[PDB]
Amino acid sequence: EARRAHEHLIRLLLEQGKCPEDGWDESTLELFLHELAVMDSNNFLGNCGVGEREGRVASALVARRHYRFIHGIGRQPKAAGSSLLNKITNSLVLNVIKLAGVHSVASCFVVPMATGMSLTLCFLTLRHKRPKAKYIIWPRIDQKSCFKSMVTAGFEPVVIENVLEGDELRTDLKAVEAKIQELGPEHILCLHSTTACFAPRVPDRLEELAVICANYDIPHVVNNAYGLQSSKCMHLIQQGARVGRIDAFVQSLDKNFMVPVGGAIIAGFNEPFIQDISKMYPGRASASPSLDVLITLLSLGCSGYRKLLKERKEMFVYLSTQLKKLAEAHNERLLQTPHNPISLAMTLKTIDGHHDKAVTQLGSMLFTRQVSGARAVPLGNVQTVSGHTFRGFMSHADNYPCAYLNAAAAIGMKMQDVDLFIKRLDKCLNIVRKEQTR
Amino acid sequence: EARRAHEHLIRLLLEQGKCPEDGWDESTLELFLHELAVMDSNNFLGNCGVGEREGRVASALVARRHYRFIHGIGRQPKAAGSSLLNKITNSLVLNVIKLAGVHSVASCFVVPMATGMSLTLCFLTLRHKRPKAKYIIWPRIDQKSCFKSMVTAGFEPVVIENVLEGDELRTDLKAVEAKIQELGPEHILCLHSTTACFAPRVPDRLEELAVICANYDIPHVVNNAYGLQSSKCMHLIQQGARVGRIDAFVQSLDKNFMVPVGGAIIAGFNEPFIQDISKMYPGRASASPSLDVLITLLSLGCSGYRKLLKERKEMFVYLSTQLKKLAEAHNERLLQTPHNPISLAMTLKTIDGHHDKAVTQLGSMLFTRQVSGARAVPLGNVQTVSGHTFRGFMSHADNYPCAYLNAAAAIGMKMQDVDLFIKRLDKCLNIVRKEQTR
Amino acid sequence: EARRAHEHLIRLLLEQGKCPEDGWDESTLELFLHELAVMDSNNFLGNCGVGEREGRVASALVARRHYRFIHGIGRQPKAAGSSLLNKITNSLVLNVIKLAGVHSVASCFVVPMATGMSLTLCFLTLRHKRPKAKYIIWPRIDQKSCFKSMVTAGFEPVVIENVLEGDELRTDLKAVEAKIQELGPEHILCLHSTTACFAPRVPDRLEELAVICANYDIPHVVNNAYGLQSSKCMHLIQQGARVGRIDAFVQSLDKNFMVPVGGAIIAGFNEPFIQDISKMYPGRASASPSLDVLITLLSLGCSGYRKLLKERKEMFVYLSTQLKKLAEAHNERLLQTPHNPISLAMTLKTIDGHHDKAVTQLGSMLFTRQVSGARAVPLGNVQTVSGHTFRGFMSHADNYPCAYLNAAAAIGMKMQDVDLFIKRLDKCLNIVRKEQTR
Amino acid sequence: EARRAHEHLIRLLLEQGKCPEDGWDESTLELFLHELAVMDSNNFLGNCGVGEREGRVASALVARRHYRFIHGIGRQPKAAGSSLLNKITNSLVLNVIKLAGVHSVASCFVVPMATGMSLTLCFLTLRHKRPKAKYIIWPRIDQKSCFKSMVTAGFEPVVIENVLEGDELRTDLKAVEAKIQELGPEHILCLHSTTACFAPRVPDRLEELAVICANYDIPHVVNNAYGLQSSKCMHLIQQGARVGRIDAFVQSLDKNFMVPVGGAIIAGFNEPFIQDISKMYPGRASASPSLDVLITLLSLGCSGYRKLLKERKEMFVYLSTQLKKLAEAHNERLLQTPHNPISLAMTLKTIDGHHDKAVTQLGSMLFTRQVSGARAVPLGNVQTVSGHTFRGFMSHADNYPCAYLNAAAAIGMKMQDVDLFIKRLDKCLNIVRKEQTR
Ligand SMILES: [Cl-]
Ligand SMILES: [Cl-]
Ligand SMILES: [Cl-]
Ligand SMILES: [Cl-]
Repeated sequence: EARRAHEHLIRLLLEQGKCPEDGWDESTLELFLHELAVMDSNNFLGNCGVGEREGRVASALVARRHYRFIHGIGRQPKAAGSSLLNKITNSLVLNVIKLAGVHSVASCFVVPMATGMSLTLCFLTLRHKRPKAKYIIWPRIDQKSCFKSMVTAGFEPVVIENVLEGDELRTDLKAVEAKIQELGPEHILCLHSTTACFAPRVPDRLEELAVICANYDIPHVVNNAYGLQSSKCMHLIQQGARVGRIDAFVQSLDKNFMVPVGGAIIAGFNEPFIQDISKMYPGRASASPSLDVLITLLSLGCSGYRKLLKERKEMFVYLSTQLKKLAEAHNERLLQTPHNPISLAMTLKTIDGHHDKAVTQLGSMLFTRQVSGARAVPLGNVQTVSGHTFRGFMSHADNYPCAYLNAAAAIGMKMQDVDLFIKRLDKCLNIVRKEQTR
Repeated sequence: EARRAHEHLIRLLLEQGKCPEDGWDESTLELFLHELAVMDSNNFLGNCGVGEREGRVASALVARRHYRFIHGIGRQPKAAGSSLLNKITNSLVLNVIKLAGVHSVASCFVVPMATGMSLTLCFLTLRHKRPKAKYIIWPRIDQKSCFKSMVTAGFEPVVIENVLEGDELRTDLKAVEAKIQELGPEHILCLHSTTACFAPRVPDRLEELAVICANYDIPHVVNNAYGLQSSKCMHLIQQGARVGRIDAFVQSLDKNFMVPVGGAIIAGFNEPFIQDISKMYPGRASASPSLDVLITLLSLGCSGYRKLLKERKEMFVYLSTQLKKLAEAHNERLLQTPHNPISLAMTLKTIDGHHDKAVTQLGSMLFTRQVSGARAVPLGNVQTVSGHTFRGFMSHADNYPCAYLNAAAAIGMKMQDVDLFIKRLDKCLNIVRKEQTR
Repeated sequence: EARRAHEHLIRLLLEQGKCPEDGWDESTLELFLHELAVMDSNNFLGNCGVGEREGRVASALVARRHYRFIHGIGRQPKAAGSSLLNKITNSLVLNVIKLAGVHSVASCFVVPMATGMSLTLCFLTLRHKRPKAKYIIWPRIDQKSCFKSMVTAGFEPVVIENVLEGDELRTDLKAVEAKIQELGPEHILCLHSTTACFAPRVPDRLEELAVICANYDIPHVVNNAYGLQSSKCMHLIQQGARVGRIDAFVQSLDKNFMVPVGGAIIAGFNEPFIQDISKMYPGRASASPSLDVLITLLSLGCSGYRKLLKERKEMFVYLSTQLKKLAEAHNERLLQTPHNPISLAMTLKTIDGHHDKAVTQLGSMLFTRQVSGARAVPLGNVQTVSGHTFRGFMSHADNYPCAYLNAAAAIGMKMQDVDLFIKRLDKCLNIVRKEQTR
Repeated sequence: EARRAHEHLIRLLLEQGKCPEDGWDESTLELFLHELAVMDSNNFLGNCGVGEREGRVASALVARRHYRFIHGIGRQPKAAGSSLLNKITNSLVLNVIKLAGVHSVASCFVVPMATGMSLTLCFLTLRHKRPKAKYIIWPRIDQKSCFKSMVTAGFEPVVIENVLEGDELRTDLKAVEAKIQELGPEHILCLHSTTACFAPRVPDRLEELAVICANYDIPHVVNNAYGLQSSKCMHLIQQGARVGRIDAFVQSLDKNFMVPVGGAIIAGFNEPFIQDISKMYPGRASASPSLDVLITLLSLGCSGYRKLLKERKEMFVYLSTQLKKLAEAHNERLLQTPHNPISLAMTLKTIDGHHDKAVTQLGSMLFTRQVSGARAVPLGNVQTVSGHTFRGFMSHADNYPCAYLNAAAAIGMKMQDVDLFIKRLDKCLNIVRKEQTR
């Protein structure tokens, strides 16, 4: 019987909480969602509501687009279907974290805030654990949201400059320890490290930082914003947890799962602590990020997600081979950034140094040609963000040797993304050089 | 011409940013949304994306249900359509705040966090303005999210007990000032007052608190979670701003606009300050709450929203008349709470005092009968929430004179909500009394 | 339990096949549709298809918009869900025919052809019953589809001119009988009469025609295209069946049920005959009309449909009162057409007779002003349709005394339809008269 | 600019009426559909409607699922958007007919009836051209809809038995001519031939029939129900038109385009004649089939459709290779039917002849195992359909030599359709043989 086959799939999901190997048909998915929504009190046929939060909906377009899930999520029930939705979604995500390369993950939850505010929530929770602490030690990465996250939480970021090793910018482990000793471990809220990042920065030395955190008894929060899509980044987290201390790692829903911006996952190795972060959240929250990742994971299944991850690696190879060929044809080179598995950079030395803002102009030319996501990084940008002045802003160092153009192979990239980029970049560079050579 | 008529409506919205008097047809609305989405780079036909946040979507169900808005909202652009969506939505909401009764509002923004976290954001911003402050003075209201909001922000709530005046619980203005003097104004982050609330508590004495805040130079943040739907609550805020100091007022999207849980509006009278709160938010955020309230307001228009507000007042009268008749028929009474325009309470003295947990049982019986939102409040509940032990928890006082049942006429209530509630309550009370009388 | 309440509604529908008194919520409706679609083989999870009609769908937009019903309808099964959909829909429609005023209806079915082709199907079936017959006797009504229906079926229409009685055009019963006698009853395929029609024609004298058909042993097919919405029209059919012979009556889905054009209902009093018409249909047919009327009737319920019918009568009174006031203010009059319960006409004598095509111009002016559905009927139109030349075409007579403007109160009409029409008509008439009076 | 790129695609479609080489994004498609719907009067913001067919819609679910196209299609305008929809759709389909292999097609139109009723419409039109004719000469194919089509139209089918040539059943050209001479050409309405059909019948000898029709001056209507997906079938039609007479060819929308059952395309080589068939249709008709094929073709583009056609050929090879291997492993054989490009048959001699209804049982076993579309054809079925008794019904001959199982590779078939079929068939045959061998 037709209906029993759908029931079987739904039952296997409910009982184990695991991502199905193969993706569900849309029919099964919508049957499931409609069944869950029926469980929420706002949807009961016999319901009468006499409170201030009844999940009433004025617009049919709004009700429908959300599959009639109106009550949001929490951490007798007013929304039994939404609670089941939350629980299942968190189970699927824990599973996917394991699939992605952190097999020893203990606990996780979706929070419908993006990664910056999600990091803030971790810091807000740590405040109560460490009431003496005022500082967050942070290996520099020129991205405003993660920097702000510390200031928003009410802490003083201690910016640790990176080391130039060949073309790569890497964790200055000695500088990290020197600041710990200077300021006093009891005065440090946590170390706040970062995995996936713009080349030529690479993921932080998490093994070594984890040892430092263990030894000094300082919490360690990892900004894994877009590292979940990378088995290399995820292995770093796993290894870090094996050899030292990692208290939480945070990742974007949109960047790793191809869903709208708005949600993140907070995960860790100590269940009581991760639950403490969740409990620190005041009030109900949007169910929309959770619904998006639930639909996506059930539709892809383990196989579909694994396929995307494999395809990302394949596209990274393709982008790298194509960008290196282009670069060399224009007497540039691909920066040597073997430790960055997602992001890469070619030099822009041939257009830089003419005192004409050509590097910045190139970024603009790419944008006008409907290339999104490229970063043309010039030398000497100065920018002040929330009390800190960054010299060499965009380059994660005060004195990076050259200007460069940064592109990345993130999950969902297609051959046409690479091919169009290369075609357009070639044209733009030819235009700039023509203009510069009279 | 057909198309020009739609264009006219869209143009009038874009140019002025005001809520249309009469609601748009769905056709016009969807034309508009499709046009905005086209403006976002992820939707360009000629786009190639080479970054880590390209707004790629794996599931067609996810893409469609969000009208192809994937990039989220912020405070060259990657998402021009989403930015316009954000700007328009905030304009419409400012307009509606004026319509609702705070005509002098200067600035506001939708934040896709619910009201508890939105209050936290206000507190997080005030930390930087007042680095010496550790305390938040807070007239007691037994609701976990707003209490937590203070603790989550990293501040110590100073719980001010309420005064019993007749049947009402009201602001203890003398106790508020005594704590200000005891602790020192410079040590107070803000006063955190509350408008709409469970009867028999009533909205705080905002005029008087505003004078206190002005005189002591202490910020004043108003928890207006579900007060926007009440012209009486909104007038209180307006008057408060006229006679003293109010720095921010926060309201729920779901409770005042009949949309899913997940978003709130932060509003105030000083544009630089409100903008400072917005700037304190790290990173991009979900566009989903904004889209929901945009669809809702364009669909209702000013007239449709005004109608809902009028209907709410009419339903409050109906609920009050019906509940008083029921109460008196069971030898109970309607508590005299004229200062609460949304929430009301009947006594439960006839079932209380038998040492059998009958009051709590009644709440359970109502819930099992698909009555949502009623609160059966017994005497003597003790609960500890985030470091504070509340005696008489649920009753907003240690020693409220009697047990009671609390129901409310919130926006969107229907006659059947009242009628079914009354029918079911009558039956439940008859059952309990039968059991108690052997 | 929430789910059981939905099940109860679905079970009551499946067991009895009756229209629910009150309309279902959308949630219940979509649960039901999803459950039915699951029953169709194209939707089985374990299905493999090795035939030429597997219900495969290339576009997700197409699959979704049809609720995954792909197999169409017929009169072991490949589409058990679609067959149930067909059966239920026909049951609901039979019920509604009774509600609408033909209580003695025996059998009916939805056919996804519009009313003209549906009449053709009746004629095609009668051919086999009456192989000697070549003629269809037809009281004139100037509407191309019903006229064509006879020619398309391969029969010769015998056009019976109407009688002028006061302002009304009515059935010429003597002319009908004279043609029967002249041509011979055995040579007449059927009499083809019409109920709802453009004023000042009125519904045919069905009682008297039914007696004629009974006495001469000639089938009687009633064109009830838009009469189902009228209890007066429906009573005429009922009475006709009581006092004489009516073999089939046909009505539009779109005109009586506010759904897209495309379907009709064939109904009658002799089940074997109505089933013979259904059996005459070759092959599978679209399920889309049936799905539309099923969704509509379940959503309205008996109460919602009854309400629309009552509202139509109320709007007819309003349109008549408003149009008479307008007419008289312009020195015109409302034609006296008490026997037409839907359609009415005001005279246009004041603009006619200037040899300037003013009547036709008025129709054009109304159309340019976004008035749809009005008919400005001039004198002296000659048009040939499928072998017959109609003099006075549009007026259902060769020599109707005056030009007129025809408007109607059909199901779903709103006060604004009347008010805008009246406002626009007033302006147009003033313009024409100004132009004509130099 | 983003919007201009969509406009470009829409403009190129409107100006030329051709299928885009590459498929449109959904965004472009929905923009286009919303724009067309805006053009229909029921959707005008300023519209007032005072007629009986205003396209009013009671249910939002119905309005939305049809993209607000309510007025249907025809052959001043009430539905300018629907008329454009009809015109464009017919243009795209003409284009696709050329792509599919009838390059010389002159005219075509979508009719929202399935293929049986569409053939009826052709016959109904021919009646008026040939008022003396009563007979339709028809090479036998055991399919009820196409047989009925002739009877429904009011004509007497003259069933021409097929010739056994090897394993194939083919057109008996001599028998066709003998009947023409016996009955008289002037008494023949048309020859009604068939292309795609169940093996071991093969497509009719259209070249030879076309010569016969030309020479005798008898119209020729081709039942191309599921031949459009086959370049071999389409070439036969093209060649037939080149060497003789073909007046119309009819094909299913669902079987060739992977859309819901309900529509067909009537096409031919003489524009006035094809237009005469269209003009014979009385009244408005559903727009739903046209919308489905429009969405499908714009979404696939020429490339996507070409790909499906290529994939069908590839799947036919796979099905044939797999079914032959299975058959031979069970001591059966694949019937030699090289002239049938879609349908194939393996023998069932090993289970036949035990007087136990095993062949029919096998069909039932396959059906119970969720194999759809297989046909287990036994010897000796007698069935009477609309006045004709077919001996050997299902086998297209009175005395086909053996029982067989018929499977087909139609458009949209997947490898899993073949693989599951083969796995299930193997099991079923093993079960039957076990039962038969005690
Ligand atoms: Cl990797
Ligand atoms: Cl109020
Ligand atoms: Cl009536
Ligand atoms: Cl082929």
